[PDB]
Amino acid sequence: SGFRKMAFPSGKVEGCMVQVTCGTTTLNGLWLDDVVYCPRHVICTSEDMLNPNYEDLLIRKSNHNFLVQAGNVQLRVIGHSMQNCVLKLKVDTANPKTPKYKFVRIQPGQTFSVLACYNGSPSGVYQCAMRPNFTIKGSFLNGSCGSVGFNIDYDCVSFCYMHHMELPTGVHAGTDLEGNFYGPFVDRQTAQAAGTDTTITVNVLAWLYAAVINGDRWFLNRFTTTLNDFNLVAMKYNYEPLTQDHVDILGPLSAQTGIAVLDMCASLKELLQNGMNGRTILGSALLEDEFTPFDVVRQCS
Amino acid sequence: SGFRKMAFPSGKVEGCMVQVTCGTTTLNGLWLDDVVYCPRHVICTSEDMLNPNYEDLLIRKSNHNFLVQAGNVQLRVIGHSMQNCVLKLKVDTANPKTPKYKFVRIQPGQTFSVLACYNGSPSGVYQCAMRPNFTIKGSFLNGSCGSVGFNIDYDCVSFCYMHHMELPTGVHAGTDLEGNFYGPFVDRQTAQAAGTDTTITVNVLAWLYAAVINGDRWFLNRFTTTLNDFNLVAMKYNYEPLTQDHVDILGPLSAQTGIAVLDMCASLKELLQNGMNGRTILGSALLEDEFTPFDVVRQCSGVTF
Ligand SMILES: *[C@H]([C@H](C[C@H]1CCCO1)NC(=O)[C@H](CC(C)C)NC(=O)[C@H](Cc1ccc(F)cc1)NC(=O)OCc1ccccc1)[C@@H]1CCOC1=O
Ligand SMILES: *[C@H]([C@H](C[C@H]1CCCO1)NC(=O)[C@H](CC(C)C)NC(=O)[C@H](Cc1ccc(F)cc1)NC(=O)OCc1ccccc1)[C@@H]1CCOC1=O
Ligand SMILES: [Cl-]
Repeated sequence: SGFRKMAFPSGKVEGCMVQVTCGTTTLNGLWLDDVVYCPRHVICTSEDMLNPNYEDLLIRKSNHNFLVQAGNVQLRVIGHSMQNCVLKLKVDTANPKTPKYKFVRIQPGQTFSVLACYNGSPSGVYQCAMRPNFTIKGSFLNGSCGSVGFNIDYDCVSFCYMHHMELPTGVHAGTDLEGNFYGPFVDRQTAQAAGTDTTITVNVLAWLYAAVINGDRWFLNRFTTTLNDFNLVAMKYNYEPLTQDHVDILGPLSAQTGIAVLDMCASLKELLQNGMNGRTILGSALLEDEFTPFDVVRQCS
Repeated sequence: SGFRKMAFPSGKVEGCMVQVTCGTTTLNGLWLDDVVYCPRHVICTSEDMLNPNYEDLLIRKSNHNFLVQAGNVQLRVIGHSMQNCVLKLKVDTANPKTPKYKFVRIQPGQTFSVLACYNGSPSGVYQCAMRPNFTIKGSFLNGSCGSVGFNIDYDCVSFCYMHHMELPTGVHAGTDLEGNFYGPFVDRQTAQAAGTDTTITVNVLAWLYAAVINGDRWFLNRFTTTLNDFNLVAMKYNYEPLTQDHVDILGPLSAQTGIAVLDMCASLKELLQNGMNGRTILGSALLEDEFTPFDVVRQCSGVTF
């Protein structure tokens, strides 16, 4: 028993992390096979940060303008291209530590592990979720760009996030590993703001199911709700709409606990109305929304 | 910016995890140099559960009674011995992925990363604190015994915890890597309970400093307190006493934020007496106590390993 913010073991990703330098900019890259992936803004100058033309900046680079260090060894760059907002540097050595891997673009509400890195070296690992407004609430300092987010469900690393920017509210934006930003953000320092964030309702319900699996029932009640009525109430607390897809996804947890999904929805409605009245759920005094239904099954069974 | 419950990168420890089987019991072992460490109760039967005589149970075992698998490779056990509550299996091959390491016993209030493993395979990593009552609030399922906890200093892994058991409240107990239990627990299935827990005051203060560094300031006030006066409040609310050592350790954070410890203590006292009045701090509605002062410095300054 127990329930923790549990990341994937980071070793398979640690072996891929390198340092990339161009000009006076140093950040992290991801060395997979003979390709190093990193944010294209490594080629930005101090005067290129508002309206860089990355095509024009890149055509002026030679392979030797990119310094790539893997531990104490310099990797020789033998080619480069850009794919959306990511730079792909061909190197003359395939990484002998490359794990089985794929690139996946995730949807809001999905969770993943982040390996925060500086100068190509890992500093720590933590769990994150893609927020409904397409930001992530990470923990990142200067030099952390190029750090990646990933899952490792079945010995295969699924890379889903690479870190590019910090908005003034202290939250973070980045791309998938094909270089497409999550959300409407651009890799320019022009003023940008995330939409109002909302709570990931299906994840809160998954976590309430985890609480019952771990033996806690105090928040249940004798009521049910229609899906329509639940959504009318929940949206008044800035919760995301719950879809029939979400209801279907919660079927397994509902089956394991004997609590119908719409009965859990009635419990959540009352929790929003009442608060926790000095109690806690799974060690929290708030409704946690960064555990997916899949995460709960992974950790509780 | 931002602040997360952050574990150490686990790669150095993943390469040490193996599966150990004796009879019908399978659990995890830690393979370092030419020794595999695991809980001594791996030699227990379903009828040795309650009142085992480990000295007696171990004499009947031969090296081949212990099946050690590292991935798909079976390691040949060439000797065995027991140190306190841990079994040491000497194998004929040194682990080529052995990192720089040492065994360290931690103190209550100190934090560490847990690598949860099943069948010798690492499955997840998370950060824990050793509670004042010497339990840890882990997340563990069947087959997780022998999972380990660790810190990293400067490329040196400090192993501090091995998982042994789950108590009826769902919290967990284990040993250091020399087989000494943390807390008043024994490795047999007799009735046992965790004592009343308390809150790690110095860690709460560290986390309040992290909040201030991240722009959360609503709880600051003009007041200061004395160590004596605060500890009277601390005792009243089941908080651990604050010592001068704790004040000294928070010194860096006091200087960096401009809030003296006893200044922050007045903030904490008010939070205890009044609560948080509907507000949150760093995304929590509770006073968080599983970040040490060093954890806050490490995360907010970007230390790497
Ligand atoms: C990674 C770094 C992100 C790190 C820094 C702290 C945690 O994450 N990336 C950058 O700094 C980005 C570089 C550009 C893409 C060229 N820029 C940003 O993240 C900026 C930071 C910023 C914020 C506010 C400012 F007024 C000026 C700069 N974010 C940004 O521009 O948001 C848009 C915006 C909103 C509102 C007003 C103005 C702008 C790095 C970079 C180099 O090496 C690394 O590791
Ligand atoms: C590891 C496993 C611990 C795992 C199990 C879930 C998460 O952690 N270890 C064991 O099961 C221990 C084996 C003994 C040391 C011989 N036993 C316990 O942990 C017991 C389980 C238990 C819990 C609650 C109970 F009510 C009864 C039994 N804990 C315990 O003994 O608590 C004391 C007690 C209190 C009240 C009544 C009776 C006893 C393992 C085991 C084998 O392989 C693994 O991975
Ligand atoms: Cl997804």
